[PDB]
Amino acid sequence: KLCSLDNGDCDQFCHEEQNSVVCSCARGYTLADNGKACIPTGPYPCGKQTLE
Amino acid sequence: IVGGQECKDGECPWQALLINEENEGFCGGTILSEFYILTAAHCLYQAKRFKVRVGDRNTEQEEGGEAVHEVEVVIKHNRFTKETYDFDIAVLRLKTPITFRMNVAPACLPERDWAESTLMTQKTGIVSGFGRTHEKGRQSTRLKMLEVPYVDRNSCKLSSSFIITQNMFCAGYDTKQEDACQGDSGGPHVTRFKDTYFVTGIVSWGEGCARKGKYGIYTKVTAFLKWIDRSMKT
Ligand SMILES: CN(C)Cc1ccccc1-c1ccc(N2CCc3c(C(F)(F)F)nn(-c4cccc(C(N)=O)c4)c3C2=O)cc1
Repeated sequence: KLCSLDNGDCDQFCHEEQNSVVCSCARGYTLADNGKACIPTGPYPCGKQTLE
Repeated sequence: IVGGQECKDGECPWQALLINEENEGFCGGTILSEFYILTAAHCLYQAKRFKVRVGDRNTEQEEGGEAVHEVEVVIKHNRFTKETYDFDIAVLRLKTPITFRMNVAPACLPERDWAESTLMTQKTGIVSGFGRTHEKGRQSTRLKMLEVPYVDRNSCKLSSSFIITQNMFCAGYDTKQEDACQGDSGGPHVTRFKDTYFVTGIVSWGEGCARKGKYGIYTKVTAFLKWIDRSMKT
């Protein structure tokens, strides 16, 4: 199922390349080394409610 | 917003508000980045000269987080007509960049394919705004938000008195008295996925507000992602 299965374990975007799961992020996010998580590179990354 | 809940501190940081000459809000918009606002094209018919206020939550109090932004460039979709209300989208380039802070942050723009199979296949979405709380009431002084369920394309095309094109989607309740309303136009319809909110729609139109067997008609953002990319390279 790849992406059809729990978003392929990706935090955000997910696509099946070479019949495998490939994750990616929105701008302002960098993919983690596990290649699944997305790391915000700033204080106010997009799509995040501001709770301070 | 009719029904729904008031937006609490920092819950809807991507909400923008189009204000006319009397500093009155007439429409909404979504923050896409420090320089770009996404709104509806028909709103660019609702006011002569207007600005964009961000960080506002209570239009009555001088909270301190508000920031007014003048529009440098207005990019309305060329295929828009009030005749059909199709292609109800527009991007606004700001003269000065928005400084993100509490209650001020952009929403994520997703990828077309992923958003269509993963976000719009979800149960609900969230619409927010300072629009009317009642179909005959006045604009709200408090920003509101409402979780509205996605309506399957056929049940909605049948419920509508107007042609529901592929550029639009339905969201709301058949009976339940919760729905967006006038004043909310151009505002954000976002879909949350693992704590991150993505812009999925643009408040567009509806036959009244919260009526039985009627739903909200939103501009489908996935249908204009490339148009939006082109527009932000201004
Ligand atoms: C021939 N032309 C002019 C038309 C047309 C042509 C083609 C296809 C469709 C249409 C069309 C365009 C606009 C409307 N109207 C008028 C009434 C109205 C009201 C109120 F309060 F006045 F009742 N609120 N509100 C509104 C605003 C934003 C969101 C929603 C929602 N409920 O999610 C509702 C509308 C609204 O959109 C209905 C139909």
